Amino acid sequence: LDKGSIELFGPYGLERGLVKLSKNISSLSTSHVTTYALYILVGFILYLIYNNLLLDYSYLLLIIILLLLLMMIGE
Amino acid sequence: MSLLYVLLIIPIIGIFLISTIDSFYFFNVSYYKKIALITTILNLIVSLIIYILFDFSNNQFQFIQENLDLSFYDIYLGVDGVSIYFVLLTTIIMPIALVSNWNSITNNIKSYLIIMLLLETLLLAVFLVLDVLLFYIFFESILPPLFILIGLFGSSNKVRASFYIFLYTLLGSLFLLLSILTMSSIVGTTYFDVLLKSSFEYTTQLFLFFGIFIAFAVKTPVWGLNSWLLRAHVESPLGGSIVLAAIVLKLSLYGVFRLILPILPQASLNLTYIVYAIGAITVLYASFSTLRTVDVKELIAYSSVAHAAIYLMGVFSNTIQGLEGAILLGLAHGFVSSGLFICAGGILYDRTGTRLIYFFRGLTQIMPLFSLFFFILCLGNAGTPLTLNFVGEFMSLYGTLERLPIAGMLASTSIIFSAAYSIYMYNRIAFGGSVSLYFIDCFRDLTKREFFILFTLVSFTVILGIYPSFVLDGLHYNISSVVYGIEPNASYLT
Amino acid sequence: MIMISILSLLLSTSVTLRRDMSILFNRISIIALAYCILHDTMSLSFISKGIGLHGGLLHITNLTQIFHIFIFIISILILQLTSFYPRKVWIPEYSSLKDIFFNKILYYRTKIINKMGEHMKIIEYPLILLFVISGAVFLISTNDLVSIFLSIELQSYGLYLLSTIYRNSELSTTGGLIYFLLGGLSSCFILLGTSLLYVNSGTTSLDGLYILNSISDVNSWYKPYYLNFSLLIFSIGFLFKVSAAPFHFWSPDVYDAIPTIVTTFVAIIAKISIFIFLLELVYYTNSNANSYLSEFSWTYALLISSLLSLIIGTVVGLTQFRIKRLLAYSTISHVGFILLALSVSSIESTQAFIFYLIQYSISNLNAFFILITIGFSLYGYVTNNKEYKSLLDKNNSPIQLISQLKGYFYINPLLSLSLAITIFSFVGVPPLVGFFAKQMVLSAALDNGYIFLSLIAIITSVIGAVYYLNVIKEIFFYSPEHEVNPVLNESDSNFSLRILNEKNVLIRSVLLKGRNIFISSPFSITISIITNVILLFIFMNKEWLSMGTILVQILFSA
Amino acid sequence: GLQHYKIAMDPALVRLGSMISNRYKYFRWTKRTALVSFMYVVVVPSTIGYLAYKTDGLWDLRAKRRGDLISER
Amino acid sequence: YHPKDAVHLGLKGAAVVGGIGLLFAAVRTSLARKNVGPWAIFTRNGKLAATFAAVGGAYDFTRAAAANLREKEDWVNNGIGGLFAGATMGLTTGRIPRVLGFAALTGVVLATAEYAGSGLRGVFKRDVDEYERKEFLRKNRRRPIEETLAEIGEGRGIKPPGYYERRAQRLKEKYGVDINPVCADPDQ
Amino acid sequence: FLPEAMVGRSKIDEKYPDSDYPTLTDKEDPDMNGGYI
Amino acid sequence: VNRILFWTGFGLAVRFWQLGIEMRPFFNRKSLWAYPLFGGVGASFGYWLQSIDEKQTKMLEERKQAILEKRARRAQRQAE
Amino acid sequence: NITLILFLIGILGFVLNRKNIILMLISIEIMLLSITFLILLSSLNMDDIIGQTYAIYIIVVAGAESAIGLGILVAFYRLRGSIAIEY
Ligand SMILES: CCCCCCCCCCCCO[C@@H]1O[C@H](CO)[C@@H](O[C@H]2O[C@H](CO)[C@@H](O)[C@H](O)[C@H]2O)[C@H](O)[C@H]1O
Ligand SMILES: CCCCCCCCCCCCO[C@@H]1O[C@H](CO)[C@@H](O[C@H]2O[C@H](CO)[C@@H](O)[C@H](O)[C@H]2O)[C@H](O)[C@H]1O
Ligand SMILES: CCCCCCCCCCCCO[C@@H]1O[C@H](CO)[C@@H](O[C@H]2O[C@H](CO)[C@@H](O)[C@H](O)[C@H]2O)[C@H](O)[C@H]1O
Ligand SMILES: CCCCCCCCCCCCO[C@@H]1O[C@H](CO)[C@@H](O[C@H]2O[C@H](CO)[C@@H](O)[C@H](O)[C@H]2O)[C@H](O)[C@H]1O
Ligand SMILES: CCCCCCCCCCCCO[C@@H]1O[C@H](CO)[C@@H](O[C@H]2O[C@H](CO)[C@@H](O)[C@H](O)[C@H]2O)[C@H](O)[C@H]1O
Ligand SMILES: CCCCCCCCCCCCO[C@@H]1O[C@H](CO)[C@@H](O[C@H]2O[C@H](CO)[C@@H](O)[C@H](O)[C@H]2O)[C@H](O)[C@H]1O
Repeated sequence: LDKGSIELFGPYGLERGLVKLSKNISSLSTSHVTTYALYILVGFILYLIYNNLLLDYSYLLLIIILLLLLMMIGE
Repeated sequence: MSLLYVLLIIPIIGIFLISTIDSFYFFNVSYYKKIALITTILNLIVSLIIYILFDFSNNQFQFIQENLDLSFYDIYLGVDGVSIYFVLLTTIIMPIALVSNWNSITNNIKSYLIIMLLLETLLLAVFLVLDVLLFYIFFESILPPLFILIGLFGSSNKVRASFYIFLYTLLGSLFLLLSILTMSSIVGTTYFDVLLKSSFEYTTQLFLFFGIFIAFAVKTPVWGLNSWLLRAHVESPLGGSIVLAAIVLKLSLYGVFRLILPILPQASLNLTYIVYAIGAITVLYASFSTLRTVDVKELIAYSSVAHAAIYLMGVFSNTIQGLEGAILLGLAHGFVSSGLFICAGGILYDRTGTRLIYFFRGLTQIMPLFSLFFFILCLGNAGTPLTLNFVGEFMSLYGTLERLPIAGMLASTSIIFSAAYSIYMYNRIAFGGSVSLYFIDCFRDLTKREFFILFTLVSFTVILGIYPSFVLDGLHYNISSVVYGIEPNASYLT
Repeated sequence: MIMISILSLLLSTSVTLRRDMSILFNRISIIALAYCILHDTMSLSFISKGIGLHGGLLHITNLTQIFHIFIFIISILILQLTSFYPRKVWIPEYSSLKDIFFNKILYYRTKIINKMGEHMKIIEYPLILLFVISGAVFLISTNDLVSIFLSIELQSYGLYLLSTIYRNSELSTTGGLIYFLLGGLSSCFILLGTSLLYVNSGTTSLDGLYILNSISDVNSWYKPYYLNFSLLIFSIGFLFKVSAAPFHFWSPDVYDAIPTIVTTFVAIIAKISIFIFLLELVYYTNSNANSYLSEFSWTYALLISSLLSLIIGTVVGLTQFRIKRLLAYSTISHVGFILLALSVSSIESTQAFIFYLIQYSISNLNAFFILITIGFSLYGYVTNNKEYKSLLDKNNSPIQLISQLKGYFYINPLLSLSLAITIFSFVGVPPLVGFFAKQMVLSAALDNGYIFLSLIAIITSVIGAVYYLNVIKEIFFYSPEHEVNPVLNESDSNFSLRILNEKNVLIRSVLLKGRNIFISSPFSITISIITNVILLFIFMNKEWLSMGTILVQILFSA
Repeated sequence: GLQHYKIAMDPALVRLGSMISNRYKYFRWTKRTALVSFMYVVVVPSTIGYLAYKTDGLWDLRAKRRGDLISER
Repeated sequence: YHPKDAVHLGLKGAAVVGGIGLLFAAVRTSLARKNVGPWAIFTRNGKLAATFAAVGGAYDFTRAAAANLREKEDWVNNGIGGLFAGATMGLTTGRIPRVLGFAALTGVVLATAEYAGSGLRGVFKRDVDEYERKEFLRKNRRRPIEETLAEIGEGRGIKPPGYYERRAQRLKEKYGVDINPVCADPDQ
Repeated sequence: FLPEAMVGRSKIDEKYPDSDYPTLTDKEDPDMNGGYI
Repeated sequence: VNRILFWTGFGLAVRFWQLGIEMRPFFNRKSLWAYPLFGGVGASFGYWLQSIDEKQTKMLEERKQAILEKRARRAQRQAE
Repeated sequence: NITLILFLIGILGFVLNRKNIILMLISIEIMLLSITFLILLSSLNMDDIIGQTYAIYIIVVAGAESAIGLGILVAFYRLRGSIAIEY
């Protein structure tokens, strides 16, 4: 427990997960203006969809939380 | 100016003098150390002057200065009989903390002394301020100088240890911030006198409790949550470990008499069974794993967890006896834990350079004076009569039992298991064979510095254990205003 | 006065080609900005939510002038970086009034002071900042759609030019190219939004649009759906310009590629003008009556941006090893707090919004000055580390890696504590000023029902504190990889300094080593004034916070 | 810091301590570790909490004499 | 209340959430660095869209189902749909611990979002004088004794006037024993 | 358009490599202690 | 605290930090005039903050009275 | 309706572009010609001259971005020798 599940379900688990998460997200940043432009339009469409379909706020968080998990997974 | 500001300014003046003497001279580091130690003597001198002039049965804050120049964040400094002894412990401990670590720092000596002189200011403040937002400000200003006290003067695993205490103490303290912010918005201020008048609705108090308790469970710490302490209270320098355990651990003990007992009584009452369950578990699981610890300094750190649980259960008893026993056991742990870090992290680690209990054996044969003080300290940690630790446990356990009888009975297991870890460690190091064969050469016994800081700390534990009324007389009247309840023929008089 | 300054400076720099003449044109740009502060300071003797000027195409507000002066002073502090040489030589023999005023010192100053350094040679650099400042103080005071568009372009175009002005750096020209190409797309969004406003309302005046929204907000043939749809496209462009996630990928790359002198200005000035403009737009587009109009509130994009900026800014920064990329991400996490205070429109949130913007602009400035001063400090140091050898534009960004700051406490202890006090303010640790800013934003959100976002904010504040501590651990927990230059102290190596008098007669000669070379006073004094404000705010908070309480009392008055 | 006295540092015992200090890096979620991690963290404290809930204010010994009852509820 | 067709609503989430993830796979193919073709959106990145469809359909359906089962509408259902969503999230990665971890992380958010109120849209406005509401809760210093007793209850050291006579009744009704304590004094 | 040393994912894998975190399996570590024989 | 006192000290603190950041010696005799200049600027700024404080106090006073008319006059018109 | 289609064309120039930083220059101007064109056709509908003027100032800012954009692209090419994006 002390040197185990307490640290795996806590500081050492959060350390291992977050570092992998952020390495993946920063693998998006490629200094390619062509790819950045697409990302801005993608982020534009999601804003229009969100605030025009009157989607449930919960629907957004599912997407946001589901995205974070895919960045936790590599390859 | 108020006499409570003099406690704050002296360490500030001392930091100035350490940084401006080398400009009047390549000055020696010995003269750096003398200035810092003299300037912690003066705080102790003043603090005893404050204690002579105290009024043991006054329900108004004392030594206050009338400001009448209101701003957004104003320092208000008052002393009360529930906070006076926390201040006195701080000012007695900080000179020993300096003397204990007198030859062991060896480098960055100015920075070391300036951090401790800074720490004494901030920890004095946290007991002296009359707001709960002011309380939070100083309760969390101690965090940057402790990140640097561990990473500059800490042991091998210092980097992870300094991240653990900072980040855990930052996270836990930010749930207390949300609840303080709610109280202020509802009431308009966080000045004590206006909060204690105000009574929050039950549901709000049930949600302010979730927020003040997340913080203090992170800062007790309870068993599930103590992974920062087993790192920080070990990798830290000796002087860091004395402040962290004796003083910093008590910021949440004194913070329950201000933040929970008077302003969230219905929540405290209806949720006590959750506190007691947590407290009972950390009396067991911490006691079980303090047996199997191979690091001597880590064994002392783990002992603090089991002790803190007993005082946490005392402050939630709604009884005058468990409340005073909680302050007494907070003070008792202050002197005794200090001495056992002096033995573990400051004497064996000075001579052997290791903390593994496998290398020690039969140290009585060559250090009889260390053995004598090490045994007395070990018996106070075991809660033995004639020490202040026994009184604090007796009154803490009594109130735990009168409030919820089943958890007090599981808390009283401490009596058995504190004795088992304390004697087993003592027997392994001082007794337990002959002088160990890993000691290639002989080890000198205590120096005159090591003798007199252990002697000073041990003396406080005994004389306060014989005559605890030295501390109980101030507590009785002020503690009598955090109890919640009525009796049928004594209440609502006409 | 900003316009008289640009034209006069333009005429002078137009007839000269001398590059030695740049340090003096930057000094006049500081004196020029001081007259503007004397004029806006005297324009603060009235109460009004606003006075439309110049045919209604501009407005003046108490909040408008305060921000005009704050912009001018933040500009005067960055200008010092190009108006004074980086290092100075000081001897106690030349330190009194009689000496610094009537005596003179002569020595070979070129290699000590970097007289022909790059930042000391561009002649149009003081002028380009003054055209950026002009667009910023126009955006604050715009009362019409066209005026907004023309101001945002004046500010945006000058930022691109500042980012390309180191013409001989492959990095700088790359960054200016990324900034213009992603900035131009942001401008289409701002132009699309305004066009769809006028095409549905027949008006370009903001007050007419505010009244058309005021009359609609009542609990049939012409629903005003366009206002919230137009302003959502409109805010997307302004979200990109302030680098709020999701539109944030450009800032880490542009802020790391351009020279550090330049990233002080570009990474501060555009947020101050964009965020002040948005606040007035949020106040008058509020739906007091819960109707269908508030379901499509454009302010939701700011609430989603703030939520995403809090996460992205604090999570992605964990694995950065480049300091300027680290600081770029730290700014994204700070706009997640600025954006939450803006989204909750309450009296408490606006006062907390005003405080957070000013104090963060002041503190991130100290983080940029400390970095530039540490870069200049290593002139008397050398290193053998193989990784520093391969860095690019080592002159435009001297400090690039967080590992180049290892053991700086050993080189300069108080400069290291200035960088500590500033970084702990970003974390939000009390008693530091940045605590009292996050305290107010959290209290505003909790008081008005944003409990869910507050818990997210305090969680990410723990995560963002991880990469701030990595910087602190690197400066203090280790020993430096930088050693003193051996030649500077060789015993035989000395530079002769001559003390003259008023009629140029020797008073004394002196022998000086590298131990007699220091940081210049403009940089040291500026760092110490801001580090002290962050550390001593709890004793000097009444005038700063009271100004905000009065300012929001008028915006919400009646 | 200070130089300590000479210790026959044991290669065996040093690596045993170096094993313990680094132990947590190798903890895995197996069927065995979940069982212990579930009993100690959930079952035992939940069991204690339940008894603490059901016996709250159940008994008082204060001033109670013969003919009176310890039970308060 | 008015029952809701769970299957219908469940599909709506699958199309709404899955529809967005289909746009994400479109980004993946557009940024593919090889000549992967248009149909790669359904072959190489199809699993990206499927997991969105799986998570969306589980959530809205399971929540709407739990809404019908408990015959109530509250913050609780946004939890149940959340746990069954994170449960489906971890089913893809094939690791048992992630199935529980994602479900805990997923479901705790959705319950917290709802119980705290809808923050990401317009927060509910009580439409009442805030000065009166704040001032009442600041000067509401004393309460009727009966009000406090309901939340905490008489006992546990709260012995309100008359507790003994009531306790007499409570014990007599339960144990069935008349209370008659001993005088403990031989005279009078 | 930026150099690989500055934005490249590689130097993150050199500054924050995946090898920092052990992932031994049931074969090479039954005691979950680090391969300690 | 006293503003003229805090600001005078703030200027003396700014001189000490500047020499510490420069690593130049504090207290050399031929440069001690800096402490009076830094303190005098700290005195002057603070006489300016006292004038700022005085005016802000009048404004916040007026506003709290205006909010006490708006709340009052509305209640007067709701009595019908 | 022509104004919206021509806006899409500029958008779609950003959708299909992995290598042309010149087409990114071009599509920004197609997007500007949509928005100016929409403003103009609504101005004819409402008998307003301010829509005409706002078009004029959009055209003048549009040319200025071309000068700044082609100037910066020249500065980049001088040190690069290629406008290409390796991918
Ligand atoms: C007494 C209880 C104390 C609770 C303290 C607070 C708990 C904090 C909540 C989150 C803690 C992190 O929770 C932890 O998440 C990380 C990922 O980030 C997981 O870490 C790991 O997951 C799986 C194993 O399950 C691995 O294959 C994966 O490589 C790794 O990321 C841990 O399995 C999980 O336990
Ligand atoms: C909010 C910020 C964090 C709060 C905690 C603040 C901690 C502050 C630490 C003290 C200030 C710095 O402390 C500073 O350490 C450096 C170390 O190089 C010392 O500097 C000196 O160190 C040794 C001492 O023998 C000398 O040989 C060396 O030549 C010189 O550099 C300074 O004399 C001391 O003043
Ligand atoms: C409720 C859950 C708990 C709440 C939050 C708790 C968070 C605490 C987790 C902090 C993780 C440790 O943080 C990280 O630790 C590693 C060591 O392990 C440090 O790494 C450091 O120590 C190693 C030791 O070999 C050395 O290489 C070097 O001194 C340095 O890299 C990092 O400087 C620090 O960033
Ligand atoms: C480190 C931070 C130190 C503090 C920095 C900020 C201090 C300066 C804050 C000044 C602004 C608030 O203080 C006050 O505001 C109001 C409204 O804007 C203005 O007040 C002004 O308008 C009124 C109304 O007609 C005039 O009668 C009055 O003579 C004039 O001063 C001034 O600006 C200032 O008197
Ligand atoms: C040190 C802490 C001490 C306090 C905590 C423990 C207190 C324990 C008190 C137990 C006695 C309380 O009061 C006691 O209730 C129990 C309830 O079963 C009764 O016990 C009796 O109950 C039934 C009738 O219902 C009898 O047939 C049976 O023979 C017996 O078990 C006693 O007649 C009564 O005297
Ligand atoms: C809820 C919020 C709180 C939880 C947030 C957790 C975030 C933790 C972020 C950790 C950042 C990196 O922290 C640390 O970085 C150092 C960089 O050398 C590395 O530390 C490493 O050092 C040496 C090499 O020097 C390694 O052999 C060793 O395995 C490890 O300690 C690891 O990568 C990581 O332990």
